[PDB]
Amino acid sequence: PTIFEERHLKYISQLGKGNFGSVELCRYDPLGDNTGALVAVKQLGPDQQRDFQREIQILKALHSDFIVKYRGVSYGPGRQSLRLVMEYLPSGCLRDFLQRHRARLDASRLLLYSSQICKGMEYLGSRRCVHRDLAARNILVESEAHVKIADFGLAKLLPLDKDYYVVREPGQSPIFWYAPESLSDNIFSRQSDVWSFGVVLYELFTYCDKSCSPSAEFLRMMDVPALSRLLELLEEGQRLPAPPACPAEVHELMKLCWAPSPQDRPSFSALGPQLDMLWS
Ligand SMILES: *CCC(=O)Nc1cccc(-c2ncnc3[nH]ccc23)c1
Repeated sequence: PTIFEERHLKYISQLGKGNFGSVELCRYDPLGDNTGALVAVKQLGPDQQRDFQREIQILKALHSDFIVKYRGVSYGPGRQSLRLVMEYLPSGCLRDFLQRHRARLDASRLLLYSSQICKGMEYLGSRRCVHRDLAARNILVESEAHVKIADFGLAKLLPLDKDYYVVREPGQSPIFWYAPESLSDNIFSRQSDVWSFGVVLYELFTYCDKSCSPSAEFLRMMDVPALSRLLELLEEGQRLPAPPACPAEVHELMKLCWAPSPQDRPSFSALGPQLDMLWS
């Protein structure tokens, strides 16, 4: 079941490109008659090949309604799985779903999305997994009221005696989703995933509008390099403003996810009942 034959994997479209690899829309068509199920296939480098096998084993060990379903692999020279096969969600990434259907998604609908992302993250933390690229662009839409965490290319497992990990090479994702410890020291933990969540929370309560986006807004508040400016601003006490018509209660939780000390930050298991008291 988990061994999908590449010959039966028929190319449809490019789903995306991010963090060295690419995701393609394929049809797993063993009958060769265009009736088979659609699946999302990821493919990629020496440390890149160790990082693909890392992504595969992590996702394969993840079993949640709020994490993209792993379907299996399409093997190659090894021991070395040529490609990773995931479930396909035709609604796609939450960022463009938000933009496409905003006139229809209200506060209640956004809190349910928040609480679902939250339980997914609480689960990932339980597996000792730190996502490191939690953004609305990396959240998928299963149905109108069901979202899932995706893109585990930069995900890492935490050692049993360690609750944080330091990355050698700099960040390549948009800088605005990182915590001040990730920016200044490349330190990552479930606490740096919590900072990122409050940014996802900001994203939901803007419907990912490009004009007031995390990138567009720092651009206004900001010779000094653009990374050191955000470091300067965040350490001083500056934060993204309350999104247009955002409830005062949702915004306060955003600023707590944005506590400057990472130990002070609320956990995901702590975030959930608070998002669940605001209903849906
Ligand atoms: C909306 C922009 C974006 O990031 N789209 C994106 C990139 C890569 C893959 C997907 C994708 N779409 C649908 N089902 C998927 N399953 C796994 C990954 C999927 C979307």
